[PDB]
Amino acid sequence: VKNAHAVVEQTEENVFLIPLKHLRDSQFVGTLLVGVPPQEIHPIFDTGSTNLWVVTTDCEEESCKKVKRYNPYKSKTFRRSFIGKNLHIVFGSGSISGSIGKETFVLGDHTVRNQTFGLVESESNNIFDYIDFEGIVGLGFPEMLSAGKVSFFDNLLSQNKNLSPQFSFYISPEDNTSTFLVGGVSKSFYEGSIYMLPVVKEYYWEVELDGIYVGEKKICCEEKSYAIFDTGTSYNTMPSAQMKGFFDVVPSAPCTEENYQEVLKNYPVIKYLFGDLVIELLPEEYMILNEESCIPAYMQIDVPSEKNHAYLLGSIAFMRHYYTVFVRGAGGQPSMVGVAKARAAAEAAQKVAELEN
Ligand SMILES: *[C@@H]1O[C@H](CO)[C@@H](O[C@@H]2O[C@H](CO)[C@@H](O[C@@H]3O[C@H](CO)[C@@H](O)[C@H](O)[C@@H]3O)[C@H](O)[C@H]2NC(C)=O)[C@H](O)[C@H]1NC(C)=O
Ligand SMILES: CC(C)[C@]1(C)CC(=O)N([C@H](c2ccccc2)c2cccc(C(=O)N[C@@H](C)c3ccccc3)c2)C(=N)N1
Repeated sequence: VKNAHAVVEQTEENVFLIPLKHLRDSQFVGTLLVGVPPQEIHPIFDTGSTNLWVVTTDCEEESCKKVKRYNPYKSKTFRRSFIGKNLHIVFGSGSISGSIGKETFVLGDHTVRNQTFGLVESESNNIFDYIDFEGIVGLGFPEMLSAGKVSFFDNLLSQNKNLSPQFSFYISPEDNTSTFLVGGVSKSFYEGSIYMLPVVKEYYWEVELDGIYVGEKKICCEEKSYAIFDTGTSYNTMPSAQMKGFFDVVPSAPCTEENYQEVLKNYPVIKYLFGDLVIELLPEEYMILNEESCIPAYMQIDVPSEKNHAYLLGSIAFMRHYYTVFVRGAGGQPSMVGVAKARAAAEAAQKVAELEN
């Protein structure tokens, strides 16, 4: 059995759109209001972590002073607890450290109170030197939380009952019209039908991956593998092993204005097999031109718990071509990721809907 969802429509204030600016350092940043009086920070919206990070004035490092740091001692709603806790996060190309606090946030005219978040205090490992980093809005599942009782998204849903437990991304950096939608989807960002993929593990937005084909060559999968939908990354990824076998069929090379145009016509078509669904990426989709060079828009990432069996899907090499919806399950019914073709057009996204049933 498989009961379907449906695109039932909601009123305008039940799906709100957060514009995302594609910064010249590959950051997809939006606007977020912290404290009272409001202090504006521009965080990344991430479906690969649930923690709410805010760069504060308690970080006096060189990469911290260049951005709009948040000053908790100027906020009237900030209230640290008597027995303050500390926070530690280690990722691939750096690290983030700080303390925990509770604050009241406003995300696109919606207010959220008693929101536990981490105040960034240190950033030393070297990657934050290339980025004007100001915070992270966590959109992953609550099991991925390092501290706090309720996840920001869960906490926002609890205090604004008009919002349905779902959000969606439309990536289009060229036109600068990419938008983050909370509480549903907008029919003007995609065309065709929307296909759902059940979430296997409520840690990342993770679904079973049945295979990967670059043209006709099978890169994966000989052992059960999975795909993770991460809006915090620009590149698609593969584990350490399969990454080598990939760069042998699509390698980088010098390219000119008339050399890259031909690369897009002859380069293979990558196919991602999600059970019955087959999602293809064309050469003009995953190939990028940098300093007169043709780079496969892929990088190596070994997911910790999934060894060499986890493949990530990023913003520039996937979501830019496919409108993605996130539907939070509950109890028996699972959470699911919806993929459709991106309409890649302005249209007039005044009418918005949500996935029910
Ligand atoms: C977190 O925010 C909530 C609301 O967003 C704050 O509410 C606290 O919880 C309830 C709701 O007002 C209050 O507790 C009880 O209210 C009942 C009403 O029937 C009363 O009979 C009980 O004797 C008790 O007062 C509580 O007063 C309220 N505020 C405080 C300061 O306790 C909550 O305060 C926020 N954070 C924390 C840490 O409490
Ligand atoms: C960015 C951090 C908040 C974190 C916690 C770091 C992090 O592990 N991932 C995924 C991820 C998810 C699951 C398993 C492994 C990796 C990922 C993947 C690949 C590369 C990057 C990367 O270097 N991202 C650049 C763009 C960037 C952005 C903003 C700040 C720093 C760095 C990130 C996040 N989504 N977020």
